[PDB]
Amino acid sequence: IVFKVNNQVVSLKPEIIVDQHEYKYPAIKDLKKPCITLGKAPDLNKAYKSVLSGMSAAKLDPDDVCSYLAAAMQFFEGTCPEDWTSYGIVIARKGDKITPGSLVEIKRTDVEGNWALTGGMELTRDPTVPEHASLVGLLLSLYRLSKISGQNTGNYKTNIADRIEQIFETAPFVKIVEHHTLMTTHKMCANWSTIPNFRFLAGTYDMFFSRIEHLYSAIRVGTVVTAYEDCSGLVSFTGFIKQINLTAREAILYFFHKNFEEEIRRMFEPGQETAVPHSYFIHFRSLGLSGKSPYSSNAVGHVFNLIHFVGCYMGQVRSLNATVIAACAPHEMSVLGGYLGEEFFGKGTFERRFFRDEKELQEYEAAETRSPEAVYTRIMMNGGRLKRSHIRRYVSVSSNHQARPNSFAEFLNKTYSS
Amino acid sequence: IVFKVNNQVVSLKPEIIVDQHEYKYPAIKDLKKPCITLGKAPDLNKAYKSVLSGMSAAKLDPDDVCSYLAAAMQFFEGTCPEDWTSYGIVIARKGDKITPGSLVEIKRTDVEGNWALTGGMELTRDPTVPEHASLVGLLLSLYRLSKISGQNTGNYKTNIADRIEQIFETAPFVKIVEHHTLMTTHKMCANWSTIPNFRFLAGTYDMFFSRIEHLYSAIRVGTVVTAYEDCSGLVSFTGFIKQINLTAREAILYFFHKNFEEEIRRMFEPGQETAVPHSYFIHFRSLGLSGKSPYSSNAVGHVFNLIHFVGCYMGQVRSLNATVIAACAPHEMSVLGGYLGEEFFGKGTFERRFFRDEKELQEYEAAETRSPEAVYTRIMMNGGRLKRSHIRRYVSVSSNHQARPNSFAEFLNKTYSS
Amino acid sequence: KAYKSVLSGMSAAKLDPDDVCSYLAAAMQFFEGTCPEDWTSYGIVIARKGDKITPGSLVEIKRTDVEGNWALTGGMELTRDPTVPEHASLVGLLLSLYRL
Repeated sequence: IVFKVNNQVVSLKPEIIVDQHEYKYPAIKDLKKPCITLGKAPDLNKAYKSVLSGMSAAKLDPDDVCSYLAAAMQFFEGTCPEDWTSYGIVIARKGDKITPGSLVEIKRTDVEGNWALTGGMELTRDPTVPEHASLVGLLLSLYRLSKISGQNTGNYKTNIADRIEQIFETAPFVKIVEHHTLMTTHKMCANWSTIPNFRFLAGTYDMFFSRIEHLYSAIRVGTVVTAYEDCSGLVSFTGFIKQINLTAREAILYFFHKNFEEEIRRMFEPGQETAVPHSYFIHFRSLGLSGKSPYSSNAVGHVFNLIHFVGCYMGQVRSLNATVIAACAPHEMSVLGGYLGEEFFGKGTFERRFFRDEKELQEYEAAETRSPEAVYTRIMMNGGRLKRSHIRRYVSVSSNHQARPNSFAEFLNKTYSS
Repeated sequence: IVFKVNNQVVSLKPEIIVDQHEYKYPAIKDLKKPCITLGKAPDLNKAYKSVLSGMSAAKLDPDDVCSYLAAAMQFFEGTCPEDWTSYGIVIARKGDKITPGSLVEIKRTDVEGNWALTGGMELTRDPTVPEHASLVGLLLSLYRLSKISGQNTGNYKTNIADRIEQIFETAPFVKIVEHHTLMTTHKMCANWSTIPNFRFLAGTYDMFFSRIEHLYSAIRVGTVVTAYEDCSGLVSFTGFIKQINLTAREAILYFFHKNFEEEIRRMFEPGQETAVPHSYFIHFRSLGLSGKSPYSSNAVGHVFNLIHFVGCYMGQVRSLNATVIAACAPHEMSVLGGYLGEEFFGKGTFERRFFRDEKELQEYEAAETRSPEAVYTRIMMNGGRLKRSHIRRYVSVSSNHQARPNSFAEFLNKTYSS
Repeated sequence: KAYKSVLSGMSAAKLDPDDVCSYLAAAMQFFEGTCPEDWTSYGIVIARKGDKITPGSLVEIKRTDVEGNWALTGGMELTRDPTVPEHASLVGLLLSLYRL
């Protein structure tokens, strides 16, 4: 922090700025299944009638709903196709029938829930399992609706809600809430996503349904959002590698900036089961074993910006509508993204791979170029400045697109428009 | 100050203009926490029922509301994660639970509050902590809403208030008011932001919740405005360096003007803990000890204008909507900003940082220009006159934007339009 | 405080019988006057000429250590402590409910 200002005599002043985060990682050393604390065990059918009436009445108690969802986990059971171990060995083994309760630890206290029958809706007999499944799915789907809040998302929320309702009103599920009840409860239950126990249970359900196929696997439609939650950065990177046809290692070579270093270390920390198909990691944020995610689009802001800027240059709609992380030097990211997209748009690395004869193969072996070094030199020659063609492509993509409020498309349009 | 005029003889006249501002800095030399006086501790049940009736009836008493919040701030307690030292006060010890009351001293007075009931409510029993916290948040949110008042605010005030209602009607908070009750009280509390004690406590709450995570941390939505309040110049400087991807020191070198000197010294004056993350500095304006902020946009106007002018050149929407400081030579700032924006727009400093094998670093180690000097020379060559291309860029940005009343966008459109 | 509670309850059209009764018994001290002549109600000297008496002086009221809720339910606009008339007007309106 060196600086010199000149008054009548020369004076020196230092600058001061503050930035720091924690970024705790998910792997657990104690090997203790995620734990949630809930109330006294529910009265079976009585908890079902209270919450269903509450649904039609759009009044629900969070603690009671959580206890009902924990009890309903015993209803859903399936045989495990393969032996299952995540972090400390999971108990599930090949061919073993399991419940969702087996995946996480649920802790119950002496205090009993209100289980009140707020709605005038009445059920003469004890409910059947499908009815229970239909309610569990409808309750879980509120979580998804709670997450999808934002500008101009009204018609879209209703469309997903209608899809949710038709799934749970048709077999193997039975219609228990008629129509439009799901939207009205969501109006009163818009911030239910913030509730920790509700998120914990949704993640548990999604983990169980992903591994074990079930008749009521359609319940996952509410809980799909829990998978890879707050890991968009990592998710964007893995797609970027696949779309670009790079080996991931090679892809990092193209990241020519000092800022990427911290992010690359952040997302690739060892010991986290980023490498296991059905591990706790996929639902780590939803489950208790989490912190602010080091894999979020903000935690890896520069890499995320670069990825979608390249995506925009290649016309990837997902990138066009993703929201840019404004803090992480988007302009520099766009320039580098411009060059990388130029390299990757409309070009492929093709080589003859299939031959009629081994001799033919050997002859082909006896016999402008895509490399990180070539790209870096090209950037260096133009002084780290975008080419006119980069700008034209960017503008052509952005303008012929319905630019969303804070999307990359909007950033491109506002930035390069003449 | 010499002037000579000839009116049938030689005449000498002096010219005098007045220009002085105190710009006092926040002092922690007294080693005493900030203090306010308030009325006698209210009846827990009566204060809650009175304010709730008042809210539905849009009638609120400021001294009564302030004492109730001061009573409820004792309820909020949490453990301190790490050792917490203010600038001259040891505010906390690591592993010691603390309250907002531990942050600042409030002195009670023999004057009792009226706690009168404006309309009838259903509640007849003593209130629980959640109810108390839900009301505290709704009351604190009025402060943000009064600040939000201004000349063309569409329905932005209404939507932000709707969010506040949702926060405090969902768990861990309990719903105490029907929807839109906050909007009606806000109409009566449009200038509630001016009240000093209400300002002081809102800052106290925000500081406490920022250091210590709490179940009721969502109360910060009202008090978030107190953070870095009236320090927009400093905040704009920090964003400018990060977006521009330069170090604070390197960035100030490009500021080629005499006027900047006083402002730079003023905002980087030593003895203020800007670098400390949870220092008193972050909420100093809300608590007190500063009649006028030296880090306010007006105090550091020349810097402020140059920063957003560069942002407009780069198409940053925040800069486009920021209100220009007319006094601090905006035209001259815009010219420097055109050149500075020219240097930083569409250009990035790229270096290879990732290589395949350890051997590759040594190979890469074996070996226009972005510098303050090059820009300064480029300006001197054009004699301090904006290039035509600079004017076009400014014009292209302003015309394709919904220019707000006194915004930088409006200044650009009005200044350079043919 | 009791006057404010019952007045709010009156306005809220919801009244708690126990607090209403305690308020009326408490308010009995406000109404006092000298007895014109010697008073023998039923072999008991309730009053003597020139002796100041209240409704409380006629019947002994037993108060238990247990206190009532005296809660605020309805709209009461008094920002100040109530005056004696104010006390008497409420006592009359409450007592008139019996006749209704």
